[PDB]
Amino acid sequence: DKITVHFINRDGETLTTKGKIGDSLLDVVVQNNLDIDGFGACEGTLACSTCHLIFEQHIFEKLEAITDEENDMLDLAYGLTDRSRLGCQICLTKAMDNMTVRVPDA
Ligand code: FES
Repeated sequence: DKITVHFINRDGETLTTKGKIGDSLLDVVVQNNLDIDGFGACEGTLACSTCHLIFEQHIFEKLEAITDEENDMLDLAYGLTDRSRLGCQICLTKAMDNMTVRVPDA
């Protein structure tokens, strides 16, 4: 029960990494050590916005609940639209199965 993911970069933008349904925090990327130019700016615990990165709106948009409370760190994550969503505290999912993550560039 594993799930694949795609990581966007700058050179060829189109990384990737195999994950497991139920992964832990600050996982996946690091799990493989993907480029992830930044690798958990804060180191997690919420503080940065370069963790989850852009998330297929078909995954994020599928959430009718988000406010100053939910955001916490987001708020106006330079680049955030309707797909990205800071996590660094969420386990993998079937939705992310073959998802393309893109850093907002910070
Ligand atoms: S690494 Fe900084 S909030 Fe996730």
